[PDB]
Amino acid sequence: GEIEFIESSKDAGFPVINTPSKTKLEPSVFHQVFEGNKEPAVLRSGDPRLKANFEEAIFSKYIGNVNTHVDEYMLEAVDHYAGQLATLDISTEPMKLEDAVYGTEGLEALDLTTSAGYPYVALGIKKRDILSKKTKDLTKLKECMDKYGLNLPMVTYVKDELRSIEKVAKGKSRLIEASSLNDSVAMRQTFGNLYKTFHLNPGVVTGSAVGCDPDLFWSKIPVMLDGHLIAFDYSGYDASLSPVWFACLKMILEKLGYTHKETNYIDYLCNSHHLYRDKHYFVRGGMPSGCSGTSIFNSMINNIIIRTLMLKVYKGIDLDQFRMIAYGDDVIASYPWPIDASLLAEAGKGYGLIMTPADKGECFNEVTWTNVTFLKRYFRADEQYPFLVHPVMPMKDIHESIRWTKDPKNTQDHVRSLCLLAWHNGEHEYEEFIRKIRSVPVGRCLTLPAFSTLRRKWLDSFG
RNA sequence: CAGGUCUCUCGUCGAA
RNA sequence: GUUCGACGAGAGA
Ligand SMILES: [Mg+2]
Repeated sequence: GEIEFIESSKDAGFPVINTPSKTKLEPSVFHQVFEGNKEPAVLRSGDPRLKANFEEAIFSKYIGNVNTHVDEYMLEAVDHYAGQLATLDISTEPMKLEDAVYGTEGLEALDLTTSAGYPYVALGIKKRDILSKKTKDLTKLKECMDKYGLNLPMVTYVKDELRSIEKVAKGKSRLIEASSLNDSVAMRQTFGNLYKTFHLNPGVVTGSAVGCDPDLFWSKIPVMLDGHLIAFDYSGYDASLSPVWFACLKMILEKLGYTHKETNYIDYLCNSHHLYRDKHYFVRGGMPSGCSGTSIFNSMINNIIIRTLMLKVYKGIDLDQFRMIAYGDDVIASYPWPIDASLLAEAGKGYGLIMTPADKGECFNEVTWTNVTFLKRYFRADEQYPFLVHPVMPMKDIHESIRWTKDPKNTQDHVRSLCLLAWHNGEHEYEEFIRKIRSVPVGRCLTLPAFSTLRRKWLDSFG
């Protein structure tokens, strides 16, 4: 991913965008009860906490592009993954407009809670001014799409979230790319059935975890990944993708039955157009996180990428024994014979990908069921029923969440949600967590689920 | 007044 | 207590 050109939005016939400068995150009543290393991400150039240039920091992810062609490794990779997806019977027929907007099995309706993007954001128009779930009206929508058309610039916002102290100082905040309502709809029309099929089939045939429920899915993963484990991290995956990977995606979509008309949509992903504050800029390469389908297309590409690197590095290898599950850039995999991830990373580098040891380790170590994570969660066999596996989110990450709030009105819901994450750590850890919550006046006012209840509900989930 | 795509889950409500 | 629907929150990518 690379920024090709920047101009003033005025020059390009676009208004300056009002972009929020202040966090919603405030310290909670629990801020001093627990330890934590994270604060709200820098959102503006005049943050007291900066030790670096902010705008320089947030755009540094566009590391550049490699200019290479779709080589023989990619081709075989695409053919192999296309071979799996053919079993699923993905329809390339457009999704009915009502389903695409207001939801159908395997595909939830648009989010009317979120901004409608350009041009609406500068017209003072909201998604709910245009759509309504109670009524399912398409009238007003078709009119806005005919009026403003397709391929609108995406609007860049800084993501309001917790980040480590280090990333605060270095101004390393994350960016999101708001997709225009029109383009979201158009995307969902064209690729909705693929979206649905993926959401209905998390596992090793889609090669995707999108649509999984970790409480249930974790027990299935070791059965599907029965070989020697493969795992590693990427740095700035999305922004690091060079156009050649998008060429790969277009090719696999074609093998699924898609027409050049439809794979043309990917061109507007790869070669994208953005508004940030008062600037209009064009990016070549990079998945613009926030466009419709970012999760699924990122996962599909991840599936191409890993196969490619395997075939490049181990010439001769049999992919039919290979298994992988991606969520965007997050990946867990297995092969019956050992694989040196550090070599895959070196091949990665040549393709413009930055691959590091899993979970920010500093050497590419053996990946074990003991130390492998996925969706920030460890794997732990139940002591009683060893075929059931606990998704174990680190108490320290749970601690980071509880120390902040965007609205103390939500304290009950917030803490209860964390309890459903925490209990998988064990009765002892849970109770300690419950105690510290009760060690403070607001804590003693909350209704908190008992361990035994959580365990019972979970066990019941498998019946 | 402004802050994406999505998945899962919890909670409140409410219809047969 | 199921299934379904609308709202809010949390987490993950
Ligand atoms: Mg990972």
